[PDB]
Amino acid sequence: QCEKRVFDSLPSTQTYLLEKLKNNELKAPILIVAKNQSTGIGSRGNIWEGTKSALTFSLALNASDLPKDLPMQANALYLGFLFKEVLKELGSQTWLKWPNDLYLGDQKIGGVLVNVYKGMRVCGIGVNRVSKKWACLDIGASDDLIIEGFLKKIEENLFWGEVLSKYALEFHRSNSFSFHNDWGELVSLKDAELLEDGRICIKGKIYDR
Ligand SMILES: Nc1ncnc2c1ncn2[C@@H]1O[C@H](CO[P@@](=O)(OC(=O)CCCC[C@@H]2SC[C@@H]3N[C@@H](O)N[C@@H]32)OP(=O)(O)OP(=O)(O)O)[C@@H](O)[C@H]1O
Repeated sequence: QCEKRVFDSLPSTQTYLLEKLKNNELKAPILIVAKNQSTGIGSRGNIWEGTKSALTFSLALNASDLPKDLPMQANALYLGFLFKEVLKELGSQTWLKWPNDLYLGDQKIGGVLVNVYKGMRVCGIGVNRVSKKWACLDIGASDDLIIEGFLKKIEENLFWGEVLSKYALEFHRSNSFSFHNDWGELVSLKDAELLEDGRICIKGKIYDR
């Protein structure tokens, strides 16, 4: 498998990895783990807060490492769904709320973030393990076990077509919830319908993230 670097603390594994690729100091595939993040990044430049114990890493892939039929807009959905299936095989009840959120019950415990740079895809995943502020993962699997499973699910190289069909079975759970559009405004998923490229339509309007 691919090299892993583990830091006790970084501002952000995503920022670290992106800047190393931009400077041509690393090459995909490579995996970057921070035991603690001090300036984690969510979606839309929101903060992803560090908990007492959290799983936070970023994984750089080459396009060739992903299905040929995977649209760029579906990156977070595809990698997020595989991560969730890794969690489910380890006994977790975690589910994927559209577009890229890891939920337990009806509370967010983690999220997926994909940045694209020169055809390389930088997948950043955070999941709370221990915290008094936020909900946490419902299993005890080591971080190494979760990440190894993740690398293997990616390695199975399933068509995007297959993965979305699995997710389409559970999209409906998202209908009770909402997401933030590009301008930060809450939008209900009640009437949202899934599209074959991972986007949704709500009464004739298409959304992505
Ligand atoms: N610890 C916490 N637990 C629960 N909730 C928390 C929280 N900290 C803040 N919150 C609240 O969660 C909202 C903001 O999260 P978010 O913008 O993005 C994401 O999930 C992407 C996460 C990817 C991080 C990984 S870590 C390893 C890489 N390096 C790093 O730098 N990036 C990646 O999603 P969102 O809330 O806007 O919801 P919708 O998708 O439904 O619109 C907001 O509420 C906030 O208070």
